[PDB]
Amino acid sequence: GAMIESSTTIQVISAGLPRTGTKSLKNALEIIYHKPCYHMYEIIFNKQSDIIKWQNLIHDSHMTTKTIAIYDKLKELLDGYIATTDLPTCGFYKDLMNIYPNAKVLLTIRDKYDWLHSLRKVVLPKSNDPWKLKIEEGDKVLGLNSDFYKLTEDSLKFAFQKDDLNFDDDQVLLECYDEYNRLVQETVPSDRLLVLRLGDGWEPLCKFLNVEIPNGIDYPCVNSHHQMTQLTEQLIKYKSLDAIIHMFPDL
Ligand SMILES: Nc1ncnc2c1ncn2[C@@H]1O[C@H](COP(=O)(O)O)[C@@H](OP(=O)(O)O)[C@H]1O
Ligand SMILES: CC(C)NC[C@@H]1CCc2cc(CO)c([N+](=O)[O-])cc2N1
Repeated sequence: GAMIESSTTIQVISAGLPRTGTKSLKNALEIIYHKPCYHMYEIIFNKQSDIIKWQNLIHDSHMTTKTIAIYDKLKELLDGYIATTDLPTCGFYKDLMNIYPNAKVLLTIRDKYDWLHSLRKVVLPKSNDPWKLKIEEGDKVLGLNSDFYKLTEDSLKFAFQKDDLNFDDDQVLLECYDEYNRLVQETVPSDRLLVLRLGDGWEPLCKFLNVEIPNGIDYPCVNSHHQMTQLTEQLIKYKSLDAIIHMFPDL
């Protein structure tokens, strides 16, 4: 159809948790809107200076006048982006809805056991898993320290609305997953919500957003734990991102 001039502001709020296809969705939204989408990748590879701001925001966000100060920081962080996905943003979906009243909301979901397994390989390995040491070695190469891991934990706790959380307990996480997804579908008006199951592809997304399907471009399939294992190993081998970045065309 016709080309229209789209506003550069948050148009889509994705409430889906990490390891539910948020990076493919990030890529898909950038393909559609030709402007950046927020993601943890954005923080890691472009705005590491944002880490302390999100930490500060989450610190303050257990609390009107205080709220507008929070909302204004949210707005600042997201300036120039057309959508949000993944931690740390997904836990703020209700506030993002107030701040951007004309934004639509997405929920990415998948089989809960697949989600947990993926989360253990990439985001939250058990502390006694030898792989955790490899993840940490690789993360140092990227310039990520304990503050980054703190942001991940605090933003997970914030999304799950838990004051603390036994990260090593699979049953706890599985139940938090189910409750989170459930709560989203109860909070957001069905008029304003689309639930995307992994594998659903362009069609239901583009219909929701009133856009044509990108011509000839397949719906992204990136950020598998196998690919992330390969990246970790390469990072440890070459000791830099820029030495290997050409081998991971997604980034
Ligand atoms: N188009 C697609 N179809 C099926 N699975 C997809 C997909 N895009 C991403 N995924 C899966 O979504 C997960 C990544 O999610 P996220 O980007 O939120 O971290 C990965 O799961 P696995 O680790 O099980 O392979 C990846 O395989
Ligand atoms: C060793 C190296 C490969 N680590 C980099 C990866 C990149 C993907 C990723 C994604 C998330 C959430 O999307 C989190 N997270 O919020 O913890 C951590 C990481 N870490």
